[PDB]
Amino acid sequence: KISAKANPEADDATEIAGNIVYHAKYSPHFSPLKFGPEQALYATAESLRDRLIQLWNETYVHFNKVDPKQTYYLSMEYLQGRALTNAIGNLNLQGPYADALRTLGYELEEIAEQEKDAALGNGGLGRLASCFLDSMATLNLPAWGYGLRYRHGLFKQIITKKGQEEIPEDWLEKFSPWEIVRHDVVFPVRFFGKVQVNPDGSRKWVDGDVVQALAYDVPIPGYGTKNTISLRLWEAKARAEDLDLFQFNEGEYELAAQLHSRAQQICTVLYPGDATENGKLLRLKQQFFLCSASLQDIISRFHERSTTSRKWSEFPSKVAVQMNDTHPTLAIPELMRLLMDDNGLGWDEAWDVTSKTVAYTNHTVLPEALEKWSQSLMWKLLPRHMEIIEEIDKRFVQTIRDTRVDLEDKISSLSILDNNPQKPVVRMANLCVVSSHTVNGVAQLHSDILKAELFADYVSIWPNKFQNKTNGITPRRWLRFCSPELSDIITKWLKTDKWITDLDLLTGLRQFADNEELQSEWASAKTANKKRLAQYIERVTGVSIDPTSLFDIQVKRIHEYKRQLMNILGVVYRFKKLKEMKPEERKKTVPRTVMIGGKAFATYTNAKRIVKLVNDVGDVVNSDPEVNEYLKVVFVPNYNVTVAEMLIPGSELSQHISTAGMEASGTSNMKFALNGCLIIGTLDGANVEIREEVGEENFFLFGATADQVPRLRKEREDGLFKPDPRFEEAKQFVKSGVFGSYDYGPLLDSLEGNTGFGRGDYFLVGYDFPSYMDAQAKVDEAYKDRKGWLKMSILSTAGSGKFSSDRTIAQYAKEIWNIEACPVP
Amino acid sequence: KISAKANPEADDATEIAGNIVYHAKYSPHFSPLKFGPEQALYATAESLRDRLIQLWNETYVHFNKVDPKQTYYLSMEYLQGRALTNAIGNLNLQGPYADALRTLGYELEEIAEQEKDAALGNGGLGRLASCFLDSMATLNLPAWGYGLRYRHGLFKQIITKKGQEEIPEDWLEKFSPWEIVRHDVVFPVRFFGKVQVNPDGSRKWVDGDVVQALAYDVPIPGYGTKNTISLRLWEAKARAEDLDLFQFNEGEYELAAQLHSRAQQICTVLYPGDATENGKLLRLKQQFFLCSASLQDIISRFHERSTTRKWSEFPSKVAVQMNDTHPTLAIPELMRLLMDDNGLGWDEAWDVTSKTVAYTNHTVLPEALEKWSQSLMWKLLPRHMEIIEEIDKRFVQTIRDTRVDLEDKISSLSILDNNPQKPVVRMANLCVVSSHTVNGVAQLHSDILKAELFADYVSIWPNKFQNKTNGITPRRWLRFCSPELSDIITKWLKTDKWITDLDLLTGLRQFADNEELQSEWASAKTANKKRLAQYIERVTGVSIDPTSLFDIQVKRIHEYKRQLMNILGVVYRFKKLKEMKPEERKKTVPRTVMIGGKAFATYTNAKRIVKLVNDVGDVVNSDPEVNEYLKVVFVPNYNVTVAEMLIPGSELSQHISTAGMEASGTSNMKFALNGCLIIGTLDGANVEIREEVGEENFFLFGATADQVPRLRKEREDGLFKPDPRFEEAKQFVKSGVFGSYDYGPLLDSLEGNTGFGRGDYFLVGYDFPSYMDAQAKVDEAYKDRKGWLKMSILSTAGSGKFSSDRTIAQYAKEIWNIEACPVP
Ligand SMILES: *Cc1c(COP(=O)(O)O)cnc(C)c1O
Ligand SMILES: *Cc1c(COP(=O)(O)O)cnc(C)c1O
Repeated sequence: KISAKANPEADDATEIAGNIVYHAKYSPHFSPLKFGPEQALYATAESLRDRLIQLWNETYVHFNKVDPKQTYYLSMEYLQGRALTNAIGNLNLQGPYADALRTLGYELEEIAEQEKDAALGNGGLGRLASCFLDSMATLNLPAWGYGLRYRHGLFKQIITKKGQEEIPEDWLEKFSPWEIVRHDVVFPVRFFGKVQVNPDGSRKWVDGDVVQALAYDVPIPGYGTKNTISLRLWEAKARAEDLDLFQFNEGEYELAAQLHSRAQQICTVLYPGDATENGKLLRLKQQFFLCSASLQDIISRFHERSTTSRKWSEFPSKVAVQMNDTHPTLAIPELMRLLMDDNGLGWDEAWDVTSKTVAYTNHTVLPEALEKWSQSLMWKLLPRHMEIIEEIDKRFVQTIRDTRVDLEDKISSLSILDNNPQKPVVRMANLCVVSSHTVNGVAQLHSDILKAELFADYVSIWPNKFQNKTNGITPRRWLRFCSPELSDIITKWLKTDKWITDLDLLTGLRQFADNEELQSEWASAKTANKKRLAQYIERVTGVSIDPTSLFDIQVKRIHEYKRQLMNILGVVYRFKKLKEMKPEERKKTVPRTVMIGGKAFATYTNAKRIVKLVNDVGDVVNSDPEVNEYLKVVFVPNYNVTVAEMLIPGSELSQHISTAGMEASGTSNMKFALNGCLIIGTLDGANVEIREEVGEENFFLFGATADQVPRLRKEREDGLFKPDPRFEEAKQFVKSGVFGSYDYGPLLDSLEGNTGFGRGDYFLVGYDFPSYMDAQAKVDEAYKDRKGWLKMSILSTAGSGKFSSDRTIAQYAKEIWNIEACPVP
Repeated sequence: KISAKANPEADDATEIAGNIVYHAKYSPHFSPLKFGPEQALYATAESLRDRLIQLWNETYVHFNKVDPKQTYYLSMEYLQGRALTNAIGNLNLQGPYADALRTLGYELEEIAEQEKDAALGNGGLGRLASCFLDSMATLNLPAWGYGLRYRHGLFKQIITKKGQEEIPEDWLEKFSPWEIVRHDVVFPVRFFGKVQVNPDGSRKWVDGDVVQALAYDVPIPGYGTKNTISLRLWEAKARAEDLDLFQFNEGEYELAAQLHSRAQQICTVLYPGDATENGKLLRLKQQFFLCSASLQDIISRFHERSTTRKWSEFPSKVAVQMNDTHPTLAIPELMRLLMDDNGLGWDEAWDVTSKTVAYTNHTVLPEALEKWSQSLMWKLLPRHMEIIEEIDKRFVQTIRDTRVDLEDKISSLSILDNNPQKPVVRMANLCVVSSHTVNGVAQLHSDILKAELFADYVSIWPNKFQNKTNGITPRRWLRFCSPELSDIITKWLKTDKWITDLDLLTGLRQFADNEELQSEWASAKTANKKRLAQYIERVTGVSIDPTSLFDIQVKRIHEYKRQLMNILGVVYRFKKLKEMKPEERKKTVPRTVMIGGKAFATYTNAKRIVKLVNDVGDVVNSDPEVNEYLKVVFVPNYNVTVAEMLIPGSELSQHISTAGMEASGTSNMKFALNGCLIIGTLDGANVEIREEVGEENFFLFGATADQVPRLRKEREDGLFKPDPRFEEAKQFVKSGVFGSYDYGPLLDSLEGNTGFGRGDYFLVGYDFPSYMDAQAKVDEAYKDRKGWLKMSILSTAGSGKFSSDRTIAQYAKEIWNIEACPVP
């Protein structure tokens, strides 16, 4: 009944419904007869894209005219998630789009579930970049992100009898309705080759392989603003002419298409396995490709904004480049190359530009994690860059000899090049610190450790280089849009919706935390979210969960330091206790549904064993009629932004239980706190700040602290460790065969012995187990006291304002980038 | 200045311009600032696509409701060309689109030149399929074409100083604005594997590789009708899940992506080189992929039209036409789908298959008919080999039961050739045995099929063999490529109804001596020649004189096509001009010779011939003594667009293949339709063209087909007496006048009396004197302007028979038994 009527500016239900039908008919991607939920998704996304194109174009023109200083964020990951709800929400068209879809015979949630997550990232590094983009838009800042257009993500996780299996993501196998290809925005990127030296001393990288970098824009709308910025993604392509017809017609198909193959490899997956030389080279190719394409584009834009060609001295006053971790380190020597070789600048001029343009964000505690590459591999793949890095290092060392002779003895550790006789490498973090005008960590304690310990000598050389910028999360995706009913309650009680862009207003809830009407609304909202989560879990796992039970969630990368193993051993203990109780005693317990999710790196044997263990435990627990009214255990598969958007709103307790000292941050922790989920956790990462903000009384702390961990490991080494019998009992119960034929002995050996690699319980699972189980008992007692629990939940949201990514990005803008709002009129 | 305003039904200049600006903004594929001619092309194409989607949808719905018998044309090639002018033309929106683009600051010609030809074919076989689609639409017939969505065509031809170089086509490297992907229309296609025998006795093809066939529609609009049919093209794809992450993460990238690689190979190029086993297998994969995907889709559509269906209805509702033997596997594939997937018994399945499928043959030489190793067929398509063996077993039994007189010919009539050295499957035999109808493509060709090639099959099935003379669409090939000439025709016939009733062109005959018509005719040709001269200068750098006789030869470069004869005649003409006193040169007819065509990359002498033409041109065109009287240009990258530029400006075209070697000749028909006279042998479509236009309006020369064997024997026996002009031309090439390239090796092909690659098998020497004498007749005729213009008018006037509308009407009535289904 609704006829096709194009209206790219559609802003009421009738206009929008017409525009959707228009796209279904005139932007077809399927046979015309059926308009199923899939077709409806694409046509709805296309209708929204019309609004986004108008705004993206206006923002591009405005920034071009104003010629502001502009930030470019380089990241190897973006966890964009699904775009639909966010687009609708930022445009403030929820009502009109819901009504439009209803007139076409669909509920918006049916359609939203058809959208595949954009598989452009893996973990928190990527989700940080994605929150930052939302905040850049909303704060009206002239800032873009650049990334790679990965076709297959990291992997889609499936759970079989074997445990985790890894399959390629398929988000682009039909098409993405959000992106906009820019066929005119193509830049050449070279690999391998050699350096031509001209008679005048100029140098030019030549030969090797050349791939084409093709731009795709993903519009990022801001909340309550026209400003719509870009995540510009690069696809690596060979040219049609790079196919060798002679070889193809000789039947040598692989040889014929070898450049196409090498191009496709770049954007196949995130973090391609690098145990082999081929894989190391591919990782470096991906990093270089991102850096080179992006910087070429940035330079082109700098010039196109000229009104006269413009002075290079203006460049660092008009461009900021932020490196998210060390992955984009090659931006340093690449910008040098582009300035000196392609644009003729002398070294000193080029260095002044580069050093004032680039800043570095570090995310880590362990020096062992910081990227290093073989000098031989770098010479092979990127010879001109190795020449430039050698000169950076030569000049840096000379600075020490000229100005800081007291540090002469530390040249070997401070240099970018490690000339170890066996394994010479380039220390990428050293290159970043030496070259960047600013270095920042991602939480106060993390940033303090970077200054005091990891990079102390560099701090001595450059006393103002190092900063802190505490991470944050966007309260659009992570509260307003994922939990709209709770959001409406917040708005009602605060008497304003301005908290959506001024998150510290949430503190206005504190005065009402004992208000029984608010507690009742809060409980009702959580209940509706729990019911939705239970529906989701049943659909994706087949397990029916009881929404009156305590929902206890641990979702993050599977790793020994994250201690999913501790959680599951506690579950095994709780199960064994329940089995041993008489029914009268079981009725005294707090019923609980334990949900654990996350991905294991495919070659990480114990992480895969842990996924297998969680599933095997669940299979037994969930099917035992004697305890399954009190305990169920589910492994939630394929954790990604969409899964997070389902879990977080329905969560009551979340676990952030990593060995103390091993986490720099913890943005998921923030998301949970913001949504009224209480935390059981170690004094570690973002838990420190969350506990400070929400109050110690509204958090369940346990475990060794960071400063104790070395003593405790030494006590274990010295034979002084006294394991709690409940821990031994849990381990032995896993080893008893109760969970089936799989032998968990090898996994649990990691907890045995007193010393040795892969042994001796390095992550203190045994040591922390008793205080962990005691904190879980406190959780149970707290959960029985409903009024008390709801007060804690309200106070958790109420104290969450500091964690806004708007606060984070405003700080980067003022203190690092020196950019300011540029609102599109 | 002009505001974006969507209107998918735009039919006036203002509405159209708004819609173009709307697509430029809201269907972007580039940065938004610049609206250059490329961006304008895509936005204009998208505007037209809106009109085409409406009509394609209406046609699909109407055919679904009516449930007519529907034809499906299977072809390994389609030469679609550029779509823009044809779309505008068939929608009758020329004025409104021209005006709309002008308001946006462009002439339609600037935009039309930005469009890349759809590189979906190579030669006449493919252009025939494409003309047929246009006629199917225009005649309101329920008929589709299926094909492969080739990414890189055959090759784009580049001319360097070294001669031809071959590079992949790039028409899809950005995107094609015409096509419509159908992500729901995906069928699995298997390769390799084995035949499972089920407990009940049924059989199932299992294991091996499975690729996904994804459909894209290319709407084909009809002239003066809403009817808009499809060219449905298949892309071979692997699934994301077919990438092996373990291998990829181990750095074994080729292994990890091997299924993706094998899928991509299917649609990389036309006619992938097959000197190796790999290449033979890839050719068979392509053919099977086309057949299997298309048949699965056809069967799906047959069922979807059910209102409540019986398999007995299938041959009453489906016709499948095989364009050459490339789609031969449609026969055993339909059998497999019917018997295995749908449970039919052999006899029922065979009745359906044999009544559904018909075969069009295009070949003179039996050596050209496709044969495949039995071993390769078993390896790639084991279930199909089981089926082919049973077809053959039953056929041979029919001979033994009903035609005992042919028992001694079973070895040559069987589909399987069990020659102990090289056992093969004879695909043409499988096609003739299985198809209810077989046709050739010209009367003489069809007569030869019946009398010689397939005489015994004709004896077995006296009504199976037919003729359907080829044709060309007078939309693309007259109305749209030559609008000014078309307006003259309309004026003089007092109607434009000839555009769909081409025999009305005979009404020009009465005016062929008319001084006013001759004047308008000459003016139109002159304007086309000036446009061609502009084009030639742009693409070759050579300035040509539009007052000279434009002499064109464009087709595949091959020894049997005799470009070598043409260029030797040019060399001779050049030498004579150089030797003449200026007073004698002023008595000659100035001529510009244009030669174009592609050489298969491994075909050494064909590449040498391209090199020769360019080398001769380099010398002739820069010689100030003679270049006012003769130039010779190699026109690069011959394709539909090049034909659209050359044909309208042509005055003489050469169709000079050794007699007996051409079945047809559709380009010949295009030239005749545009008033271009032919110098040619009595061969292929020249025979019919000469009949229709009159012998006095055609320049015939050369041996006839029946003489060729005698002439080759005379050469073998040492009795050949070469004309001194031929020897003089050859020696001049060998003299080094055309530079450092040694043409000795090429010309050795013309030397000796016997042996493969020697002895002038294609009779270049023998036919040279009559060819040169015919060229002298051309010159004398060209000096008599009134006489020439009369011939030109009579050529167009007699061209009606060559309409593809006539051809397709005949297939529809005599083979397919389908009829008009006009969309209201
Ligand atoms: C927020 C989020 C993260 C954050 O990572 P952690 O470091 O685990 O706190 C990771 N993945 C997803 C899908 C997220 O939404
Ligand atoms: C018409 C046409 C042909 C026809 O081929 P013949 O050479 O006459 O067999 C081939 N190529 C193109 C581009 C055509 O337009």
